[PDB]
Amino acid sequence: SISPRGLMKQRYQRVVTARNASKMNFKVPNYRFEPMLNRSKSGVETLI
Amino acid sequence: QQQQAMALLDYFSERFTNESLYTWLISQLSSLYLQAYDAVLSLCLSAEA
Amino acid sequence: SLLYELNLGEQSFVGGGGWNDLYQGLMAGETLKLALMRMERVYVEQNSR
Repeated sequence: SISPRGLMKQRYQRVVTARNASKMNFKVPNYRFEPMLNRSKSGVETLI
Repeated sequence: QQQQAMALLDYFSERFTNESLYTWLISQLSSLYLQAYDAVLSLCLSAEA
Repeated sequence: SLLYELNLGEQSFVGGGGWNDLYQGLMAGETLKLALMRMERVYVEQNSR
């Protein structure tokens, strides 16, 4: 006597993508907005 | 044939470019990256203000 | 330069020993990048009128 073997089960897997966020504020710094923009963009690019 | 396979595994492991290298590199860069995130984020907050 | 220009007591970011042979100094510049970033932060922060 012989019997076949059942094919192994396969399934999808969920992936979470929810995200939280927090509010922030800070005091006025020494430097004008555009200098600050230049500085920040440089840093951001580096980080990326 | 078996012998060749096993030896090949060893030679591959002895490649200079190796798991260890990447591991080490990653650990360093990880620390740097996290610090950089904190740093630049503070400046960006200031920019919005 | 920064330290003299702002007389901010005694603080440091630059450090020796970044080179290594086993990793051929590969990550050094990245460490310098971060140190430079911290110095930049401090400058913007403290360069008040």
